[PDB]
Amino acid sequence: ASPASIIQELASAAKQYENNESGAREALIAQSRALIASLEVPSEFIQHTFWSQPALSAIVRLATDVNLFQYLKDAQEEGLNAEALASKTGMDVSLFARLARHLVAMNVITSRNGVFYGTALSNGLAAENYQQSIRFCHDVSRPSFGAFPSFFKGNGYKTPALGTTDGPFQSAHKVDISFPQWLVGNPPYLQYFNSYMSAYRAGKPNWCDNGFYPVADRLLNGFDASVSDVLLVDVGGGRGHDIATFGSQFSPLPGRLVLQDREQVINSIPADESRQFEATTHDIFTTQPVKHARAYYMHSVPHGFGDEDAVKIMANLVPALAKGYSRVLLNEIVVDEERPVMSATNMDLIMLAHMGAKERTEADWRSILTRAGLKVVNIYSYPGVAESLIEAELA
Amino acid sequence: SPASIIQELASAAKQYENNESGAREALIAQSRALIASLEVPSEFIQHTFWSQPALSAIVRLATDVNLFQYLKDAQEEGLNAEALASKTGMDVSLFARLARHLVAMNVITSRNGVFYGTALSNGLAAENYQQSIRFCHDVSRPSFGAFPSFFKGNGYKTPALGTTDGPFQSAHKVDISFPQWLVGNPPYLQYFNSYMSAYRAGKPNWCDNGFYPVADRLLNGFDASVSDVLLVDVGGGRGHDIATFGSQFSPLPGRLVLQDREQVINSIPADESRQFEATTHDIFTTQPVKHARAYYMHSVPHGFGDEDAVKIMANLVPALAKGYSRVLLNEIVVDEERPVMSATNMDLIMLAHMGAKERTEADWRSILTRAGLKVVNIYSYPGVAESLIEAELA
Ligand SMILES: Nc1ncnc2c1ncn2[C@@H]1O[C@H](CSCC[C@H](N)C(=O)O)[C@@H](O)[C@H]1O
Ligand SMILES: Nc1ncnc2c1ncn2[C@@H]1O[C@H](CSCC[C@H](N)C(=O)O)[C@@H](O)[C@H]1O
Ligand SMILES: C/C(=C\Cc1c(O)c(C)c2c(c1O)C(=O)OC2)CCC(=O)O
Ligand SMILES: C/C(=C\Cc1c(O)c(C)c2c(c1O)C(=O)OC2)CCC(=O)O
Repeated sequence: ASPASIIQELASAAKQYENNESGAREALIAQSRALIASLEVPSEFIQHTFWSQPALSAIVRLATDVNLFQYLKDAQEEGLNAEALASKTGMDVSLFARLARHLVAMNVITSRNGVFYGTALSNGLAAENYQQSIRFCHDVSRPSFGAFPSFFKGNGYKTPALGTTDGPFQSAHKVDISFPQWLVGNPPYLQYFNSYMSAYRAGKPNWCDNGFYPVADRLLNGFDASVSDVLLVDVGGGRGHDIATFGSQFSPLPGRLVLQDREQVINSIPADESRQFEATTHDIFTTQPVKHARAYYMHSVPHGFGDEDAVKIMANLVPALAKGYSRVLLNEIVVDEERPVMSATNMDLIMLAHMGAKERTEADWRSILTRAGLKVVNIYSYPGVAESLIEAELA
Repeated sequence: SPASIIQELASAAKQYENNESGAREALIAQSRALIASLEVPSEFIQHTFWSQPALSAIVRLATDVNLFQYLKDAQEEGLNAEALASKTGMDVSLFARLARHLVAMNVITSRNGVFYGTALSNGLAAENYQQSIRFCHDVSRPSFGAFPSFFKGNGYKTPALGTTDGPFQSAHKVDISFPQWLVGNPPYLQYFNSYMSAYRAGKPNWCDNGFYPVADRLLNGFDASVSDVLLVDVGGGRGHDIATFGSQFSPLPGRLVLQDREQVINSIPADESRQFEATTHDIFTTQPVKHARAYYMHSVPHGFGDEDAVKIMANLVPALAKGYSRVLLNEIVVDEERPVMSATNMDLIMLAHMGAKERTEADWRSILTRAGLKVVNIYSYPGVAESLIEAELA
């Protein structure tokens, strides 16, 4: 498509965004990027891909070491000049200004008259779960992507056969062990990974938001405490950000919210008597011990595993399901291979870089669920959201 | 506000359809400001730390399996995943997953299971861009990745000497300078020399119409009895910059002389249709070509510290003819009040390779005055990184 027709689509996406139409914000972002690629000459692509973005990753990472975004957030509308920020961060004034000006040029912070100002983006990155996300992404993920050309050249350009132990993660970090086992051995990145899961898709519609999955008519209507006093199980729910979101959307809750994850994750959950869920340890490769609950939910869990493991994860739910009663809710990307979206390719390559795994199409997922003993009732999606919601039941 | 940027984008769009200077670049910048006004922090994290590191890695891998060349030859027929996996020697599934990110990142296009090369991908199939990609992912990328750890360990100090105490040395585990690391790590010297023909390719040159007035300042008043040399390109690489000049102002009234390192000069194809003399010259020694009409440098002293940049320019001074010899310095002039990507890009490229920096107008004036030169005028062009600084004997 020519720039002229992208300019038209961009203006068409604009109106839809002003009219608050769902997904239009992401479509405005998409039309903006297509314009840039339609206008850039090859030398500008090279500078942006290989200079701006690597320097941007490095400076954003460095900012978490010197409290930069926290300082700019605190300054609110007054801002700080390079002399005041260098003093607070303990940095050479000239080095700071050169790194800060790239953040300006990269649209992360702003600057008027030698004063630097925080933005909505940088004030958000000042929160501690984004700070650890940044560290994880530059310290753990970046070496793995950088190893892609030499690793796949060294392995004959093959998909990782075993997955978890023969992927580019092992080669970049020089270990024989899997990504989950590496986290146990390399503090503080397990803490960084666990905080990072409350951030990697935050600020986007949840599966349980209006116009996505119908929680009230499918789960709440027909809830039967005489079958089980448990409303929802989040299997692999991390520190509980998703199940807590659910609790505040649908209170007063008629049944229990049960969180299951690894022992180390569960213990890292700070005590809180306003918390609406129970934090319990459970191995997803063991049979589900919470029986006949109304809903079993999974978000970004089996997409990190091979076919055999993912069928194991799903089939471990089967003994717990009450026929006609228990829903299985799978919150995962559904790849539409005829229409590659960046949100799908992003997570796909992140799976390859960490778990040696991939994102699945609708046909792939149905194969997984059929062999597990389940079958799809409906699939739900939302404009602009990466994940789908797959409702399944006993086959 | 997003709505503000949306209106501003449409304004620059109409100026772009009118073919105005720098409008194409302003449309790109307006589009980037729109993305930043709309993206939530998680979207920025995914694009910065997932999309972009994966994109660089796939584009680098593509230079190992002839991807962009296969898609270029395909032209309008295209190639599906099975056809390209066979041609590249790759697993069909691995290839398809890597190519769909290139599609999602707008580098190639996909329709009904067929992949198509683009103007961008076809150009990247050319060997100087192929070697540019390899240099950037192999040499430049590890230096950037070391910025947090290196500056944390050195106390967040600007490198004190420049070329041997910077992130490049720490990232590549050597105690020698970047140029010497190239001498001892083939073929990255050859990759660097080809890269110097691509890093700013396709953007208007200093000599283009509306940029520097070459004919008025250089051709008019050219005097063979003072010297028969029209322009010396000092540090001009393999001569791409000086070849462009000769083809814009031919029939040339005087000689063109290229100057660079012996290793650069001896790698230039011998060519009868060549319009310039390829000669070896150390920029840290006195300029041996006397009284030429124009002495020109492009992206040369910006790689060096203040003391050495003064020397580089001052070595031109004993050769200049007062009232006749121009000094034309084609370098970025940083506007610290208006930080643009073109300057901050190359500034940190200097830090990551040379331990140096780009300079403001006041910075350059100090170097030229210490070298014994005075600025005549500074020329700039909308959307171009570098300025053209004309100077002369003080
Ligand atoms: N064998 C296992 N037993 C229990 N939890 C596991 C597990 N293997 C992986 N997990 C958990 O599954 C999660 C995958 S990351 C997804 C986290 C969360 N559902 C979110 O969407 O943000 C991690 O928290 C990880 O700790
Ligand atoms: N001491 C020296 N003597 C001669 N050339 C030198 C030199 N030190 C650096 N150079 C040259 O300066 C060049 C800087 S890269 C700039 C190349 C070209 N002017 C362009 O803009 O495309 C390199 O080609 C390098 O070989
Ligand atoms: C499935 C799994 C990890 C896979 C996984 C994710 O799910 C998500 C959301 C993310 C990453 C990742 O590698 C990542 O790099 O960015 C986000 C288990 C990990 C463990 O058990 O430690
Ligand atoms: C001045 C100099 C190198 C500085 C320099 C450049 O000018 C340009 C344009 C570039 C780089 C660079 O490091 C780079 O990494 O990407 C483009 C001399 C090098 C030598 O003598 O080998």
